[PDB]
Amino acid sequence: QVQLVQSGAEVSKPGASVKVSCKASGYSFTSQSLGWVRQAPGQGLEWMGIINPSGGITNYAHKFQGRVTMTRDTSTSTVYMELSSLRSEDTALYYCVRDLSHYNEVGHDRAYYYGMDIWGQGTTVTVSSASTKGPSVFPLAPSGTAALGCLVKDYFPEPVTVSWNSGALTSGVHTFPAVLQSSGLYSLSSVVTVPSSSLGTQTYICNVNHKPSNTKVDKRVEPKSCH
Amino acid sequence: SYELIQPPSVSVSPGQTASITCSGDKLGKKYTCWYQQKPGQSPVLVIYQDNKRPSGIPERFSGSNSGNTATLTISGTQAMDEADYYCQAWDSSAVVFGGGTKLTVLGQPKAAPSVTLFPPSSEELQANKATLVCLISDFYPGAVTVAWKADSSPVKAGVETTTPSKQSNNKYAASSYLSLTPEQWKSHRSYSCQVTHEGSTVEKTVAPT
Ligand SMILES: *[C@@H]1O[C@H](CO)[C@@H](O[C@@H]2O[C@H](CO)[C@@H](O[C@@H]3O[C@H](CO)[C@@H](O)[C@H](O)[C@@H]3O)[C@H](O)[C@H]2NC(C)=O)[C@H](O)[C@H]1NC(C)=O
Repeated sequence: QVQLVQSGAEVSKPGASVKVSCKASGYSFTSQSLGWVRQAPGQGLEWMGIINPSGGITNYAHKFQGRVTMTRDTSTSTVYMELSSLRSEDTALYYCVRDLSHYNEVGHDRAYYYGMDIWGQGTTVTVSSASTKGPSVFPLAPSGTAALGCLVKDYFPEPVTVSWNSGALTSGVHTFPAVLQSSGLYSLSSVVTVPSSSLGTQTYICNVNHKPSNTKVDKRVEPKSCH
Repeated sequence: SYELIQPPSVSVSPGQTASITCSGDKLGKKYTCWYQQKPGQSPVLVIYQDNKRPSGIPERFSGSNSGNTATLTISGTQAMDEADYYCQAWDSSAVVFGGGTKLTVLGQPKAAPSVTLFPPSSEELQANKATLVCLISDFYPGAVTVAWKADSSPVKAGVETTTPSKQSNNKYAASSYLSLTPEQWKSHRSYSCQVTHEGSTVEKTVAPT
């Protein structure tokens, strides 16, 4: 019945700090080292460091030296991870892990490499100072089938809904997931593939809706001048 | 700093044997781990100490570490085995992960991606901004790598790419954006978006003219 339960999701401003906790149970807290692995959205796993609850000695990855502090409270069977001087690329899912390895760097005489056998459910941390902001919409004009769309740019916070021709056009429509730019604002695109023969007769308007800001924008996507 | 090299994608059919490799300098000297991450949940340890299975892990999963490569092997692959797989080792007590490998159990034939490259709209250029939009659609398996080129030189800054998501037709789509100044747009003869899918590259090109 070994398990790790983590604290709730957090949104933080760049330059500040964030502290995530993790409670261990099902085994004697002082017997195994606990560490933190993070994962940027859509990226791989990135190890941050570990703490030995027996003695409190820590070992951090070089990339986070000077920015991270890991602590433990044996009475509550809880470890903490505090990351300071937050930047936009610190937006990630932060996993609490149990490392059965024995590291010299946290007081073990004989180094022994095992692995991370238990993972917590993860804590989502978002770094952005942005407030609620409606999006600006730009057209992705087209020149057999043609591709057209509209660019929903710099909004906050997710989500935004996109329909075409007040919902009349659904075939071939794809609305992509949003990407968090370093500015702290979200942006996505919505595409629809149409027959080229329709471009001179059929008007195409994408309808964006941003509920957090009560922003509704209709943008007409005209074909371009040239071929 | 030590690095582990994994192939970004590996595909098999139901019941076939999947093999995911992980390469590193003298990797056979070190201990390796393999983690399985299904969409939406935490990673799971499937192999530790090169070839040991934690209790409860199916015996289809096997591992081997020799020379400079570590290998995870899944015999008789099932649909539930679709996940990202990470190799992991240590470099002076520091934990190191491979880039990860997307494993796809093929449920349909492969499909080459369709690439459409949108120049910056005149409404954006008139607003003193410029964004290139590379839209990729109708490909399978859902794994692509996007590379931007200024004329013939690679661009690295200002590139943001989304993770491939499923369409309504069970095929995948992805997007990539290159933000630059309006002046960077006019100063080059052409910009290119290269989408490599299953070893072959499809590229589109736009120009400020
Ligand atoms: C056995 O040795 C350990 C050190 O290896 C001693 O633990 C240390 O105890 C001191 C005093 O309690 C800790 O400092 C204090 O922490 C408390 C936390 O509430 C704080 O209120 C105090 O102001 C002070 O900072 C110290 O952190 C702790 N060190 C470690 C590594 O845990 C322990 O006391 C020794 N046992 C005996 C019976 O002497």
